Amino acid sequence: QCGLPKLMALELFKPFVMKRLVDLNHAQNIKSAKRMVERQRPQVWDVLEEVIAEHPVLLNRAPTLHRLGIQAFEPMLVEGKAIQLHPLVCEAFNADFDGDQMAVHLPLSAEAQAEARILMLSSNNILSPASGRPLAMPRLDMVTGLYYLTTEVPGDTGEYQPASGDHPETGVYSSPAEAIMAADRGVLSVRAKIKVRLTQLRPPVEIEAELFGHSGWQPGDAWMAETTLGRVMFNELLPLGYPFVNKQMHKKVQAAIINDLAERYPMIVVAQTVDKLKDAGFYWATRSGVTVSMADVLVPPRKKEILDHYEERADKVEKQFQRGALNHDERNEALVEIWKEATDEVGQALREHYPDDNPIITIVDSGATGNFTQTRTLAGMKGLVTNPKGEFIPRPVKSSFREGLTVLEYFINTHGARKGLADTALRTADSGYLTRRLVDVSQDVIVREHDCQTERGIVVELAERAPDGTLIRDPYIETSAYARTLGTDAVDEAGNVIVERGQDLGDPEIDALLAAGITQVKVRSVLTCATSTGVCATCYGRSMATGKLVDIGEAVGIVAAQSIGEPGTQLTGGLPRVQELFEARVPRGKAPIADVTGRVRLEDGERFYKITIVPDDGGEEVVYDKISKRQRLRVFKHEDGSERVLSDGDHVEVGQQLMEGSADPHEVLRVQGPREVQIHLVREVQEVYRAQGVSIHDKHIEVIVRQMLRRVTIIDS
Amino acid sequence: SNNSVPGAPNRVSFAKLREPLEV
Amino acid sequence: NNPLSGLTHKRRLSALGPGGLSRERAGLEVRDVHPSHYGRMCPIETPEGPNIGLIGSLSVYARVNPFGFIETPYRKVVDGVVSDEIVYLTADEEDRHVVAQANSPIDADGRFVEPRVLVRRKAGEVEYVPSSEVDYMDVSPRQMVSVATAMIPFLEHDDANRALMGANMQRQAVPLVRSEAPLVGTGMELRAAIDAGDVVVAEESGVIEEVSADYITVMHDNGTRRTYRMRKFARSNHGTCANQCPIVDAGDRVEAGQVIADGPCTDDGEMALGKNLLVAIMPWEGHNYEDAIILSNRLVEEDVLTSIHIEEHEIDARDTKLGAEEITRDIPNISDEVLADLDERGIVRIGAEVRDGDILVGKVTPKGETELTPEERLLRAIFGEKAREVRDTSLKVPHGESGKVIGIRVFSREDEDELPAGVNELVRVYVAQKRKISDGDKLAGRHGNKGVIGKILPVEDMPFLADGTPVDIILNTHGVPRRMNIGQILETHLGWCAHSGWKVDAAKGVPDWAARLPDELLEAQPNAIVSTPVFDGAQEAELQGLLSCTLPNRDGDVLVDADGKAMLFDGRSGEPFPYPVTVGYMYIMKLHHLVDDKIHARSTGPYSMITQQPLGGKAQFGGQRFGEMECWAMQAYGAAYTLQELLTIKSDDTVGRVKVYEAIVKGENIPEPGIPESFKVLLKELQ
Amino acid sequence: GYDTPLGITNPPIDELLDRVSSKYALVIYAAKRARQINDYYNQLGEGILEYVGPLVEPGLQEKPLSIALREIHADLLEHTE
Amino acid sequence: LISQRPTLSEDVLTDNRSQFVIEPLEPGFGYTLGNSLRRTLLSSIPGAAVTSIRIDGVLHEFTTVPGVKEDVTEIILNLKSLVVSSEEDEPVTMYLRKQGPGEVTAGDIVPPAGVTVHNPGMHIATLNDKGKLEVELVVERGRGYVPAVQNRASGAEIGRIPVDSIYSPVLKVTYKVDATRVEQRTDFDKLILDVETKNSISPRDALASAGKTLVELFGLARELN
Amino acid sequence: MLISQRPTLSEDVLTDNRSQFVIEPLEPGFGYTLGNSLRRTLLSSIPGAAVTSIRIDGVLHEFTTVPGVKEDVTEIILNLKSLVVSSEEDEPVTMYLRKQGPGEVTAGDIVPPAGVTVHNPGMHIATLNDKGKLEVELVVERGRGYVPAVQNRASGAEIGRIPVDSIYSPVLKVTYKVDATRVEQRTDFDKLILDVETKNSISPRDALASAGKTLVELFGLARELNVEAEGI
Amino acid sequence: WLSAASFQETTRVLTDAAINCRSDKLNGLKENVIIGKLIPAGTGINRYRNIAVQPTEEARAA
RNA sequence: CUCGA
Ligand SMILES: [Zn+2]
Repeated sequence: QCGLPKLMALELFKPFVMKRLVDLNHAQNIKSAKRMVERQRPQVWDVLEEVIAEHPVLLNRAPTLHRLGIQAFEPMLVEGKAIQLHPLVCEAFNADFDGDQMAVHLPLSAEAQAEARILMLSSNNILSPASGRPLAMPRLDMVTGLYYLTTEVPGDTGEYQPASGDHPETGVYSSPAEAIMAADRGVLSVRAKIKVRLTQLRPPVEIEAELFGHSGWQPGDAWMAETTLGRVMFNELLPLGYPFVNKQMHKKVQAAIINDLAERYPMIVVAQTVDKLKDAGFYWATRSGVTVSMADVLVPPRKKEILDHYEERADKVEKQFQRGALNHDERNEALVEIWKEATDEVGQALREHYPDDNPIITIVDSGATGNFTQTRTLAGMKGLVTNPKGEFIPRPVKSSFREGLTVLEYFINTHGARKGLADTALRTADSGYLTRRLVDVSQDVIVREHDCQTERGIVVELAERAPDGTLIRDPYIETSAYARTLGTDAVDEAGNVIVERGQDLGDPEIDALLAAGITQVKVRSVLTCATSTGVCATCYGRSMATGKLVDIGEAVGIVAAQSIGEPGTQLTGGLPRVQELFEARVPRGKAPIADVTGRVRLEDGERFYKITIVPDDGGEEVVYDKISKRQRLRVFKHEDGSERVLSDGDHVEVGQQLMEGSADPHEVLRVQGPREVQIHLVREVQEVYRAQGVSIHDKHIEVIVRQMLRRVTIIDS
Repeated sequence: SNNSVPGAPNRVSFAKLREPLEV
Repeated sequence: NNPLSGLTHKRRLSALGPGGLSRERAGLEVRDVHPSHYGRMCPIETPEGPNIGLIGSLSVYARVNPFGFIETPYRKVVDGVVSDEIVYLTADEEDRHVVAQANSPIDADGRFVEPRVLVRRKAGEVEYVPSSEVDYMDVSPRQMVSVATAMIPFLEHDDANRALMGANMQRQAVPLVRSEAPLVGTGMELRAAIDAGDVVVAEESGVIEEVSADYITVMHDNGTRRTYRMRKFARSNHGTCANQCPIVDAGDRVEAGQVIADGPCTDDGEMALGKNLLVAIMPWEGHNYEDAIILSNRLVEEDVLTSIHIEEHEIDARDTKLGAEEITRDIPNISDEVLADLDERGIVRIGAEVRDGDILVGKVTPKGETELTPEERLLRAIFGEKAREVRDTSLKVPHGESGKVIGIRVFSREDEDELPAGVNELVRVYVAQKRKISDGDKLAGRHGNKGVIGKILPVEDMPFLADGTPVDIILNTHGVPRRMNIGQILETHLGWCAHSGWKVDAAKGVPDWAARLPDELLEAQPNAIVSTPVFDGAQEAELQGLLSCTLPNRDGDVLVDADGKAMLFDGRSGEPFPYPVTVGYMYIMKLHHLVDDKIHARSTGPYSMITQQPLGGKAQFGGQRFGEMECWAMQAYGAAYTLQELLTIKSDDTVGRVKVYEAIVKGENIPEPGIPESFKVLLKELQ
Repeated sequence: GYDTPLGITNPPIDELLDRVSSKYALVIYAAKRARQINDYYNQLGEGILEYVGPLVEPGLQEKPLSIALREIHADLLEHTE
Repeated sequence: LISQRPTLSEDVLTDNRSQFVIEPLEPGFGYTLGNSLRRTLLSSIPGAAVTSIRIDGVLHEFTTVPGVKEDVTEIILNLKSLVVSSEEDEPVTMYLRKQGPGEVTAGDIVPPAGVTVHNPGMHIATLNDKGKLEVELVVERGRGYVPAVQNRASGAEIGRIPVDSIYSPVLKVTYKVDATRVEQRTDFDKLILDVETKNSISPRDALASAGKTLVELFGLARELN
Repeated sequence: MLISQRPTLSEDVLTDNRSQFVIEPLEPGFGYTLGNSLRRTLLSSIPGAAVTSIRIDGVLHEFTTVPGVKEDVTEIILNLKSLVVSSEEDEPVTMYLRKQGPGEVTAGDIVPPAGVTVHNPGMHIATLNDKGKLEVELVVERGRGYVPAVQNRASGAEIGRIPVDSIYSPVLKVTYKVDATRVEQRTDFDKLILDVETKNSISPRDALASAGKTLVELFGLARELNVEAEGI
Repeated sequence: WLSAASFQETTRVLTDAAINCRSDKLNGLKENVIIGKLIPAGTGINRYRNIAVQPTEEARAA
């Protein structure tokens, strides 16, 4: 639902209202029916309500970065002149309420209304199409409200007491309704730990097995739990039959639940469950006592002692600069590391001094909003500020904003603050320019076939095995392994296959291969998809927004271009590095590569650097010439030691990175082949977005690289 | 007091530093 | 918009223009703060749009020498001794010396307390230096900020980002019906109001001979009389109401240079950009969720945030090819009921309330017979109305406008009034609307804390204090510690102490926290006014101490705690809120971004003649632009039919848009889209 | 196994995706049937060969898109791809 | 632990403020009763207020009167403070004629039979030698707050100036409860309701009106289906 | 004042002892005013009877385990707390529950003295072990609302008597919410929704009617002051 | 050439388009948007677009 | 030209 003003709906639905004014005989002819809407005769407000009934509208907030920037809603006639927006779709629109405006568009044709009702409805688009993780979830006040009641308090009133002496067990309630009556009178706290007999909540799959196991828990069966009254009220919100969760509801915990609800439970259940979480979060956020006051901003206890110790070290480095023992360029770097270490000690002096009841800590630690770096700046010290040059000033801002900056401290702070806002307008221009280049290069990439049948795929590092024998989950599972489809049966040490070919890698199906010992899978990729123009659905995989296999006809290329260009607003590598990769430029790093596998011949000096390689089979020596300003990459030598700095005698493979930097993708193609240069571009782009906190599935990056290698040149006619 | 020159309302200042030169 | 916005405009320093630079020719180096801008150009007050850094505001004490450079005053230090001798130094002249910060500890004789003091050096170097090295020092702490920036209390507790917005939004304040000076001030509000020129200051001392709402007469000592005329309900450049009101009464001795009458956003001679509102910092049922604001309906019932706005409407009667347009009450095919508010000339009468669509000036233009539609000529024959060769071109009220007609101005060529050649008559109608605060209007404080109005609860729904007084505004707590604008919290604390008053324990000496406070601050009556100068003013130690000795109410009970929080009751349920909540008074301004102007909608309307696409802008009754990025969203959804519908029948299909309108009023289905007229123009241009 | 669908969420979008192959195909099924119902209401007073009326019982002043979306849900229509 | 019927007794503080104690009430019941009375008091107590005014020399709010210090807008804002009661429950007109010099107060109004001004000392306008103020004041009776009725909705002509109407006669309402939490067989809550009015009615008359409002309203749950 | 007519009360019956009531439409914003009052009146001001204290033979200074039955002490107290009962005598009434031999104990296996009535005879209480015996004494009193066990410490005699939480109130769980409903043109009018789940002692209909009677009497104390006017 | 001339370097594309005398098969997202056809994607592809819906033979009495 | 997100 959304709320639009009555005066907006009257003009938007003006011809429809005129039609109904003449049907119900409120107006003689369609001509006078128009004069009635223009004059706003009182009959139109009763007629307007009938018209907009179940007629969806489109809401849009510019900039339209991804497809969720436009969503469909059911209009509800509200008084006033402002549009009423649902609090859960704020994340998709990136819409705060500090003066934002949105546009409304009314679909007319039957097909357009059906496209809004089915394809664009806000309830049918809970997940992010870029990453598959939910967006319409508790985010600000709601997560704080839920984090409140799902907290265990050791000393809270009404807490369970073990039977001792003449009195039996205190704090064991027969029904949750009794616990509510206890909390109403004032005996029990919602956050106090107790024992309750539950009868309408499935116990955890851990304890459901020992109580029943043979048959599933039934609505009506009883069981005891050691939770709080709030945690029971929270578990009532999620649908019936969901395993009880006795955790503290952090944002990560709530996101995990909603992600699991979207995978297993149907769409309409997720849409209604998250509406319950919203109402419950806002209710308890009101009564969670979250407030900012000058008393709650606690200052570090050892504030003077810490700064005086580093003022001592700064005065010693200043005296080490008075005798000329330190270069002027080195004195700044020396003081920078003194004050960087000083801000870390003040930050640590704040974490331990601040209680967990303090609302400023509760906001940050519950995943609501804000960093502790902001909290440190608030109560501890601003730290080293940057001048318009870029390097940190050798003198930091010792005061905190709670204390109050001095005149010169404030003046030097504005230098970094203004240039922080200034370059943001230029960085968004280059972001949007890169985005529209990606849109045009992949605009016509459509899913036209169900399965192209090619057994080709690519190997994905599912997990890494430690020396002891434990298998460590690979960090790239989320973006490269999940939501894929298999192109080769997964075989463990036994002859049995765990997952068949062509099965969407769900959440438990990854743990099936994880617990089977196998650490590598061959999955179907859009890179290897052999189709004339578009791509097949089987090689694409699961639609991150739909949670199922992609439908035939979905413009996955535009979705991919939007998925990459939406987070491009925040970068430092950096944004030019992303442009260096997508434009196939000869990079700044210009790192060399091993054209032929063999033996390393390191002939290093100081005037320059030259390195040869004896081919491991035939061939002749290949001589290079490199500047001494670079350094060799620690190559995973055959010795199984990854930190083997490339010295002469190492056994490097073909297409191995020699020195650090960025290897020329043009040269990577003419060495290892088109299949490998595509993998290089994918995880090289992915390293830039991963190093910023943005999770884009490799699927979308691969859709762009597929278009970069569609053409070949002619050598002989 | 703050700005006792034109005949304004008596706004009391938390001033620790004197103003040597008026605006 | 308000007197402060005008004062700031006359003190702007613009890099753009002839002889300066182009906007396309301005890198990130021309825009950022330079160390020589200290005390000359403000580093805070600058727009955040594409003109960031290119437009600055002159510092307070700064001045310009006949050469063109900007001089700033400094106190000449002889031999480590502060002197009252003040000299203005240019940018390079300042670099040839070293200057001490304004807040330096100084002996009563003038000698610096510490040998090493924070000193600014050439190339933007800040470091300690011997007391025998200081050549000059700053005049005032606020020497580096602008007039608007110097109006932010506890500015030293707000980051530069929100401080920039705080000063930029003060210039966007709307003059209210009645004005309240802020409880927590800075001292700059007085000189900012007087030097702006929107008040009435007495030139010469004397007594008030006669005072009226129309004019003020002053009887001087020598015997002469000067009479100052009040500007009443005048329309400003931006539609705000510039209205002056006398302050003095009959027979009041008034000195020279004293404010005898104050105008918009002024109270007793001080800038009153907003109102003092009782604020509570708590989330409330999601209505204040991320920067939305909850308001008490008392602000609507008592016109606390009501503002007057005046629009100017204009139309002229010209000479056409087939005659001359005439302004007449006789309009073809209009009842005597629509024309009931018009006088005998066809002009709306003074005092009439006019909604949108109402006629303001009745003008008819003669249309030729050869310009008639076949249906229109048949429709003229089937009604027997001959001699109607004129059509309706009357001045009507635009969509979204409504108010009382307050003034009419008529200019006629017949009556010696010099109109442009080809014009016979000119009429201007002034309409005034009284705008109460509405859901969606944009409010903001002085610390860059902005937000729209999300909900206006009834007075009983509001969380109320122990004695039954409900709060006025509820601000979400989540949007406070991110922005680094603690100044709003410190203002709330000091604001409450100003509302209630305080009394420091005098027995057993002066306490250790109030040792630095002036003796005038040890006692305060309720509703007292205070000053927190920029980079000076109240310290948190003194603020914490004042909260401990706040005066009790009329019943003798102290409502807020020494922490600054108070116990609130849920007005909807009755149960008291489980935890104490920060409660106090904050100065809130009504910004000139109101939903009454920003709402717009269009079914059909005018189309651009060349491209045959709908017009743009609200004033032209245009449509919204489904841009390039929005088409990518439709394609990403696969909404092919919605996308085709938007770009054809709903935009520039000349025959498709008409047949769609007929299909709707007929109840038929939507027809098939045709070919866009804009694509036809593209081909004719490639040719 | 869910709360009663209110407003535009009825019929549930999950069940509607069962009688159809994809989200996009359901759009055309509902829109073309909605045009049939609208042509029935406009050709009920005149002419023969009018399109098949509402297969299910329509509510008062119900949009043809809603009627069509329930007839699709009740397995009363066919298709031709 | 059995029932004893609760009792309501009045205590007077001033001529327009009274406290009301209601005991004994069930534990946790006192806060909800005080709220339901406070919400009904602050919103639904009948009273009278001025609907529209009419000054002879003016035709709209945005102008001045010769000789008076306040513009018509400021005079209307001062008239929003007027407290008045009316017996007629129908539109009735108040008049005010005053020749300067001097100050026009609320006592200078001549109310017709049935209505009466309850603060004759309220400042309205300041008049000099040339000042003359002649005002008509329409007073109706309603409840709550109704904004100024438009001239397009009413039959009022150009001269009339509609004003906002604040009909509520109660000024400030609060409450406190004293819970008896001594662990024993007897626990009870005592509600202390505090009611302040604006001299239009007495505090017990307001509480009586809120009593009949809630007795009538809660009687909807007593009727069976 | 002015007339405010057409507020009606409808009932949707979920289960036999749980119904949803709607009061629609109410003037803005009276739903909130009376929403919390109707709930607190239901939950805390309806006369009912419940177990005040119990005493188990063979349980003196332990309170950890009862020999001869699978359930321990606190599990016996729980299902005994949920025993629904009604009495016509205001003074406390002592009941005895005794059964021997292997089998199962129910609330029907109790012997109720004249005046009291057990409404859930099929409620499980305890499983009797082989050659098992269970004697227990129950104390039933009348009261309103919910009173903790600690306040029933004086009701038990110094001889292995344990006090229990008394769920006197016949209703178990009540929640309310307020929505919007437009009567004519304005959408401000409130619609109150009450959800009351009660025991089988009385239906939700009579529970609401009992709360209304006690509320009309409560605000009647204020109405008796002057008898002035107000629109209906 | 119509999808390219609307992206970058309009004159550089239109010159080579007229010299090589290129003919544009109007089958693409960007092209159909310009001329007003249904985009060959989503509900615009021929698989979903040309679909006939007919009621099952069961019908009511009236 | 200036401003709003
Ligand atoms: Zn494929």
